[PDB]
Amino acid sequence: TDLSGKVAVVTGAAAGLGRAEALGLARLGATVVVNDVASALDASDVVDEIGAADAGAKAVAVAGDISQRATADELLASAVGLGGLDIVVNNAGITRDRMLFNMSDEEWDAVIAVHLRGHFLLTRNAAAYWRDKAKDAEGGSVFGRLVNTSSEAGLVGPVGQANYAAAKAGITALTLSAARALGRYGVCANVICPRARTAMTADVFGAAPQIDPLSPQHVVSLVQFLASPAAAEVNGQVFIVYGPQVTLVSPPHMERRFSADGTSWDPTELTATLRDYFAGRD
Amino acid sequence: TDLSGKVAVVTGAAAGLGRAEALGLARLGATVVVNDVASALDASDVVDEIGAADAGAKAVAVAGDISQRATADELLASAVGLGGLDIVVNNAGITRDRMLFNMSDEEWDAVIAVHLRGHFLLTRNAAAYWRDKAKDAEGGSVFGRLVNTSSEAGLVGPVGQANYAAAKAGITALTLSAARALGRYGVCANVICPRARTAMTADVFGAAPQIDPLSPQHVVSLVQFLASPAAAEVNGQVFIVYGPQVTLVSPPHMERRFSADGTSWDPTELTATLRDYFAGRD
Ligand SMILES: NC(=O)c1ccc[n+]([C@@H]2O[C@H](COP(=O)([O-])OP(=O)(O)OC[C@H]3O[C@@H](n4cnc5c(N)ncnc54)[C@H](O)[C@@H]3O)[C@@H](O)[C@H]2O)c1
Ligand SMILES: NC(=O)c1ccc[n+]([C@@H]2O[C@H](COP(=O)([O-])OP(=O)(O)OC[C@H]3O[C@@H](n4cnc5c(N)ncnc54)[C@H](O)[C@@H]3O)[C@@H](O)[C@H]2O)c1
Repeated sequence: TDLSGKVAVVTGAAAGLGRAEALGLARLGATVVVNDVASALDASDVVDEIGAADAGAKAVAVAGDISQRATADELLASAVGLGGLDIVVNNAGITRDRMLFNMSDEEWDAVIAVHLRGHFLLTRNAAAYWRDKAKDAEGGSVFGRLVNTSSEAGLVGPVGQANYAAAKAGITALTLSAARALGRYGVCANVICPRARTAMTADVFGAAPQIDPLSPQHVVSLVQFLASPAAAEVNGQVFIVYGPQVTLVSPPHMERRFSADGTSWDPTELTATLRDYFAGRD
Repeated sequence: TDLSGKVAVVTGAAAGLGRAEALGLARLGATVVVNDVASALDASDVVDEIGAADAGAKAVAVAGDISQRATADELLASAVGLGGLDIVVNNAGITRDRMLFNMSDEEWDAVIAVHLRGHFLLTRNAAAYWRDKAKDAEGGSVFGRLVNTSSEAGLVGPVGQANYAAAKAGITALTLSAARALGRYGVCANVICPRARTAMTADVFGAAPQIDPLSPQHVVSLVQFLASPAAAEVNGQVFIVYGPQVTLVSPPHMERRFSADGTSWDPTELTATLRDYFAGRD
C-alpha cells in the first residue's frame, strides 16, 4: 500500500486524529499538505514530526480556517504545486455542545461551518480537479482518494450535540453523492466514523491506560487503506472504526411497513394502526 | 385526532405539500400560522383556502425567509399571540441541483440555509418555548408536536443533489437530538421522508393520472397523526411515506465487522481482508 509520489491533504492535522493520519500517510511515502487553523499550528510540532524520513516524506503546513473558500483554494493550489492532488482526508472539526433549547445560532452555525461547509469546499474543489484531470487525460483514469469523517453521533443524534450530529450526518450524505459522481473517473470516496482517544475526547473516553484500545492508530490503519491504490473497489462505503475492528455500515433497513388495503389510508385507521404498534414497542 | 384549540406553524405552506399539510391540520380544527417567502404568498390563495370553515379554522399568513432568525422569532410570537405553540411542521425547502464538480458555494449554502438552518431555528425556538412552558407548569406536561421533513435523498446521496442530501440527512440527526432532549417534557419529534406529486416534483414523477398514487394527501394523513395527541408514544422516529403506505425506518444496521485477532490490525492484513471482501461484492 505504498503512497510514494502521491500528495495528500489532511485537515485538522495539528493534533489528535488528523495529526496521526498525516503521520500515517507520510510513513507510506506520501507528501502531506498539513492544514489546521493557525493557533493550532502555533502549538504543534507536527511538521517537524513529519520528518519520518524514509521516502520523499515531504510535508508542508498550510494554515487556514477550512470553512473559508480561500483555505480550500490554497490547499488545492499547494497540492498542484507539489505535483497533483491524489488524497484528501477531511478531518477538521470543532464542538459547541449545548442542550438544543439553550443552543445559540452561533453555536449551531460554527459547527455546521467547520464540519459540513469545510468538508464541502475541499470535496468540491477536489471533485472539480479530478474530473478535469480525467478530461485532460482524454478519458483516462485518475487516481483520487477522498476520506471524509462522520461520526456515530450522526446516526444517533445524541443529547447536547444536535449541531455536531447534523453536520456529521450531512457529511455522510455529501460523501455518498461524491462517490456516485466521481467513482466513474477512478476516484474513491468513503466515510469513516472513528473513536480515538485524543486530548479532545479525553473527558469522554478517559486517559490512555500492548496498545491503547482507543489509539488513533486503529483509525489510521483504515485511513491508510482508504487512501491507497488497494481500495480501488471501495467507493461510497461507510465504516465505523475503533480498536482492532472495522465495521461496514449497511444501507438503511426498514423496520415495518404499514400499508392500507386500498388506494388510501383512512386517517383514523392509520392512527389506530400506528398507535397500537407503538403501545407495545420499546 | 381532533386538533381544536391547538396552534400549528407550517413552513413552506404557500403551495405543494406544505399547503396540503396546512389544510389537513386546519380541517382537524387547528389554528394555522402559514409561513412561506413573500413571493410564494403573492401567487397563493392558501389563506383564503383555509376557510375550511368548520372548527375555529383560523389561519394567518406570516411571510418570511425561514433561514433568517427573525422569521423563526416572528412565527413563535404569532403562535404565542394566538394562545400558545402546539405544533410545528418544518417543510420549507428549495433545490439547487448541480453535479458536485460544478456546484458553486452559493448553490451549496442556499440549500443548507433554507432546509437545515431553517429547520434548526424553528426547532430550537420551539424547544426553548416548550421546555420553559413545562418549567412554568412546575414540571407539568406540555403538548408539543414537531414534524420535520427529511428525504430518501438524505439516506442515499443522489447524483446532482449533494447539497439537498446533506441538508436532509442533517435534518434527521437534528430531529433525533430534539426527540431525546424534548420527549421528557411531553414533546414528540419525528421525521418524515415523503414523496408527493407537486408542481416542483412534476418533472421527476410526472403529472397526476380513485386517488393519485402520489397525492400529497397520503403524506398529510401521517402528518395529521404525528401532530396529534394520539402520537404521544411516537418520538424520535423516521418514516418514509408515499401512496397508501407508511414505512418505519430502523436504526442503522451493520453489514459486516472486520476484527483483528489481537490488540491491533496489521495494516497490510487489514488491506488484504477488505480488498478480498470488496472484490467479491456488488
Ligand atoms: N464522535 C466520535 O466518536 C469521535 C472521536 C474522535 C474523533 N472524531 C472526529 O474526528 C475528527 C478529529 O477529532 P480529534 O479527536 O482529533 O479532536 P481535535 O479537537 O484534535 O480536532 C482535530 C483538529 O481540528 C482542527 N480544526 C478546528 N477547526 C478548524 C478549522 N476551522 N480549520 C481547520 N482545522 C480546524 C483543530 O484545530 C484540531 O487540531 C473530527 O472530525 C471529529 O469529529 C469523532
Ligand atoms: N425528495 C422527495 O422525494 C420529496 C418529494 C416531495 C417533497 N419533498 C420535501 O417536502 C417539502 C416540500 O416540497 P414540495 O413538493 O411541496 O415542493 P415546493 O417547491 O412546493 O416547496 C414547498 C415550499 O417551500 C417554500 N420555501 C422555499 N424557500 C423558503 C424560505 N426561504 N422560507 C420559507 N419558505 C420557503 C416554497 O416557497 C414552497 O412553497 C420539502 O422539504 C421537500 O424537500 C421531498
